[PDB]
Amino acid sequence: LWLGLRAVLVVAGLAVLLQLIRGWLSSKSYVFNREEIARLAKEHSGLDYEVAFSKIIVELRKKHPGHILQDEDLQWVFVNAGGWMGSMCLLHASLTEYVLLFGTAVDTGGHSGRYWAEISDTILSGTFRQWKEGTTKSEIFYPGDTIVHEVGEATSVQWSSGTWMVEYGRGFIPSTLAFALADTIFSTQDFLTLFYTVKVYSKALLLEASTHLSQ
Amino acid sequence: LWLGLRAVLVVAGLAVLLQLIRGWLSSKSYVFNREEIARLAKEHSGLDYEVAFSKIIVELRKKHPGHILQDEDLQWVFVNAGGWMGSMCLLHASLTEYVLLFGTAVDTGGHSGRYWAEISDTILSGTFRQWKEGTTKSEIFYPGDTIVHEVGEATSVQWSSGTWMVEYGRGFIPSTLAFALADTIFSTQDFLTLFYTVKVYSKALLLEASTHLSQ
Amino acid sequence: LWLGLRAVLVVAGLAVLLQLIRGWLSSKSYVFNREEIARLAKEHSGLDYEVAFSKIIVELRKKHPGHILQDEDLQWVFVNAGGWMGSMCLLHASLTEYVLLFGTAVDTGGHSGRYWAEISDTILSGTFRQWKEGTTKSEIFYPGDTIVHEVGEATSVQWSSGTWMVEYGRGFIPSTLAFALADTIFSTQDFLTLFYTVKVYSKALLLEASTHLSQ
Ligand SMILES: CCCCCCCCO[C@@H]1O[C@H](CO)[C@@H](O)[C@H](O)[C@H]1O
Ligand SMILES: CCCCCCCCO[C@@H]1O[C@H](CO)[C@@H](O)[C@H](O)[C@H]1O
Ligand SMILES: CCCCCCCCO[C@@H]1O[C@H](CO)[C@@H](O)[C@H](O)[C@H]1O
Ligand SMILES: [Au+]
Ligand SMILES: [Au+]
Ligand SMILES: [Au+]
Ligand SMILES: [Au+]
Ligand SMILES: [Au+]
Ligand SMILES: [Au+]
Repeated sequence: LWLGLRAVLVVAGLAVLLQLIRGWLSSKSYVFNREEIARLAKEHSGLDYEVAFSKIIVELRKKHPGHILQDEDLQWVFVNAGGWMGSMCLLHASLTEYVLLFGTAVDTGGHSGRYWAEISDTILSGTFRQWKEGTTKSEIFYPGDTIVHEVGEATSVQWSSGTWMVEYGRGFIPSTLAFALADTIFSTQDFLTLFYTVKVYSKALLLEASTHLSQ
Repeated sequence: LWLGLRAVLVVAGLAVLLQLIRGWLSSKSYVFNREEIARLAKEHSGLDYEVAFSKIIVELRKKHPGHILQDEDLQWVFVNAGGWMGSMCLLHASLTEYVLLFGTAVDTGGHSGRYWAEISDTILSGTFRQWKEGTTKSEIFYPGDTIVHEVGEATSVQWSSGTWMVEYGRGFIPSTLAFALADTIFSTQDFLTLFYTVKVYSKALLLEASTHLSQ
Repeated sequence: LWLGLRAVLVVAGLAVLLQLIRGWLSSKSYVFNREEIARLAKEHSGLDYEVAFSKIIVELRKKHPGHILQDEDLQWVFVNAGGWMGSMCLLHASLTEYVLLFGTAVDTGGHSGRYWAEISDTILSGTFRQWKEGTTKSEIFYPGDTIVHEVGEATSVQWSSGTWMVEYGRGFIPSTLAFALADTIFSTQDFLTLFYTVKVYSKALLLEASTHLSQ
């Protein structure tokens, strides 16, 4: 049973790390809340979505200083995952929370991904078709609506050519990256997009760590 | 010539297993039939696809007792493959045959897959666009039609947001799994859906084995 | 230094090969021209795309004899890449240039791929939606238009059910293959299509090498 040392170690480490991370997540104080982002995004859920982006970033920097990236560190990064393709503008990210502006300028759709995070999306423009698991019918959501993709849930997502939304996620953020880059690794092979994603996540993490040091 | 032992061994094993499986397929008595399933689905291709599903499952359990899964073992499982995403309800499966209810509640499309099985789909609702290999034109099929994906053939499939059909496949069913789970491994990473697929296939195989023991 | 022998060798080989390939591309005469292919395709972008294909192939074989594959070596091969699925008819290909007739008979879309080649597409029929990186809006191109996918650029492409175009690429063609087969390896697993792609590329390379031997 000597070679079972590695297997027992892996099982015990997974159990211990799950216990630690889950207790942390359920006892951790959080910066943002889904209702906050939802109200902020629904206030600006209009036709013009670029002005909505600007106003939302301004409000977030006003009510949460030191937690939103500066304009210098902002860039739209492609996101290929689950068979769909969109783009993201990451405003805030940590090990447990993230806030971004997501959306697509083309018709896409695929698997939503099943990860260890709860994600709220408030549509600013476009249409969002969601197909829940185990059903045979889907629902369409319009600007102003907010869809909550809960932890462990898997749905089919679909977006029209002009869809843009504000997204807030809470959970274990690194695990979500494993999904968010899968198609980038095995389908698109856009290594520059992989670098951009890692770079923006690292910049957000460094901002969050720098704010903690001053406090 | 020890380094060449592995290559000769695998080639010989592949040839022997291919001949054995093909002789089995040419000698095996079959439970279902393509024309039978097509006729059964065509009987109700005028109804709501859920009513059609109910009546088809009832008729299958009547005409083939001991070969269709119990309602307790029935569940809709997502299916991501070839760039498309749908869902399945597996009613019967063996090493050589399978019967299921397939379809999507979103607009999808992709590669049909090229495997060692013949697959018949009878559309109950929606639209089914098929693009055969080597051509520059596609064809759309409507409720009541039956599409035959032959062995070794590869086409492009596309389905609208409300498409549902009855599907019967015959051949070497395990050979298909490599395709039916590929996107689940490298794109969606939905290992829970992979577990569900393995679970329903194992339940169908165990049902088929249990029916053989009583006879 | 022993653990670094492989790493030092790989670094030196990559540097030497990059310099060699760049000096070759800078010191190589080219067979085709981007404006030439664009003009030839736009002159016939008013006909049925099959008649356009025929006339374009005739003109290419007239103005460039010995560089376009014979009709016996021409076949439509499926192309699954970046999440989209179309088909190609390769007319000319070398290590530095390629000319083909691309398009899809289904509605598809995905990642354009980011490789080391500049690619011009002249739409003969259908519609072509392109979404550039860093932007929030896409543009639609119609028959007669020419899209230039530059080196290092990454976009989102989308095509309607009847889209067909003439495509000319120049750069390091092998670098593109890594993209053009990703979905074929990890999603569709249509290894017969992979064989067809390798076969047509090898036929084009052998034709181009045979033309050099006579000269
Ligand atoms: C995200 C793309 C949305 C496209 C909107 C198409 C107009 C409505 O489409 C309908 O939506 C229903 C539920 O979603 C589907 O079940 C129906 O099949 C479909 O006709
Ligand atoms: C390639 C498939 C083209 C389908 C055309 C659908 C009708 C056009 O649709 C419009 O096209 C614009 C251009 O990107 C988008 O910005 C808009 O969001 C979209 O509504
Ligand atoms: C699967 C959903 C299909 C949507 C129906 C679109 C209306 C018909 O669309 C037509 O069908 C033809 C055959 O497929 C295509 O070749 C044409 O390009 C397309 O215009
Ligand atoms: Au941005
Ligand atoms: Au932004
Ligand atoms: Au079911
Ligand atoms: Au069912
Ligand atoms: Au051809
Ligand atoms: Au052709």
